[PDB]
Amino acid sequence: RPTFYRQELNKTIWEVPERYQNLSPVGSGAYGSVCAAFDTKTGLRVAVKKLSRPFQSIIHAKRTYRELRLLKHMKHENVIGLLDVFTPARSLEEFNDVYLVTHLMGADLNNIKLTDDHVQFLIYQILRGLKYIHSADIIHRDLKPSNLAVNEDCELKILDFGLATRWYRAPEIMLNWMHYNQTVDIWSVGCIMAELLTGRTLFPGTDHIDQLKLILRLVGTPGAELLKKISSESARNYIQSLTQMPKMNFANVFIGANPLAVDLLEKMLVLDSDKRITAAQALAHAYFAQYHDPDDEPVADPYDQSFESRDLLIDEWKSLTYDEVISFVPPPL
Ligand SMILES: Clc1cc(-c2ccncc2)c(-c2ccc3ccccc3c2)nn1
Ligand SMILES: Fc1ccc(-c2n[nH]cc2-c2ccncc2)cc1
Ligand SMILES: [Zn+2]
Repeated sequence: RPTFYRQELNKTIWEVPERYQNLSPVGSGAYGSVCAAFDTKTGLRVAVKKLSRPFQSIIHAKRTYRELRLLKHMKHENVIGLLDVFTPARSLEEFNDVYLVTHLMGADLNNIKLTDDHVQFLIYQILRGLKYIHSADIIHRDLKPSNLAVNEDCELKILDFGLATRWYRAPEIMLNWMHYNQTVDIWSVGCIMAELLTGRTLFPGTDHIDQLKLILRLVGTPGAELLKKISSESARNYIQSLTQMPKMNFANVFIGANPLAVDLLEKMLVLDSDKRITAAQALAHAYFAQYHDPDDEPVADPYDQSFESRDLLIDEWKSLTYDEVISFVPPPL
């Protein structure tokens, strides 16, 4: 076992191995807290996340397990992965804190306007990561700029997969459709790409209602083919009761942008999710001709999510998480 040292940073106790030095607070979301640090063993800059109250309830315990399982499975250059995972606890009985470690990323996409060349590379990387994620039957569901880490080199990694946000959400979701597919993520990517090209949020709704109205203004109210797939009687009334609007001409709305970028946007921002382009198909779009390499856009190993339907005690989830910490084997340097 390694030697741990303790310190207090921002009213948070940090107890980690000696190998990680010079902890410095980066930010504190609700998920947990993060510090940048230096890993003496590898000479690398890393980010260490300390989970907040990981076993405070069934919800939290299952969430802690879900995140650890998912992070241990993601091995892709465009998806945040695990360099290490540890606990100061020496037994299950004492186990109450979880620490996750990954490569330190200097910024996010919100912190940029961009050349068409930079938009191509950044969206390319997002899709390449999504292809991998989607291949494992995982859906991100909350893609947005702040979930995309980027370094000075413009290398990008997707954070918080399968774990206003409303601005990047697919319409089927705030219609409360409970059978949405993986292309909910493609809608988000389309919102992101548009914003990188124009420098403006595409659909800055103030609430769920307004958000839908901004969306239909651009892509038009639903056609009869899409109307037939809506079961909710409520949803139909609301939708059919709206002032029917036509799909706008994207070449006009995004006038000045690379026509190839416009073509892709049109394929991503389709109201009917069954017609949206997939990540794999998007990667082969002529817009990414300079980066697309079919032999270097890998898929993931099968991912076992059966635990999602289990109803267990906090201690059972806690125990399962303990097991995942112990069985962890770091990736080759
Ligand atoms: Cl908004 C945000 C940023 C980071 C982060 C910041 C800087 N560099 C890398 C990540 C992590 C974060 C920080 C540390 C992590 C460690 C292991 C697994 C995931 C992790 C996620 N979460 N959320
Ligand atoms: F106004 C809209 C906006 C989006 C949709 C939609 N797109 N893909 C799936 C749906 C959908 C929404 C609600 N119920 C079934 C299907 C349907 C109507
Ligand atoms: Zn480089």
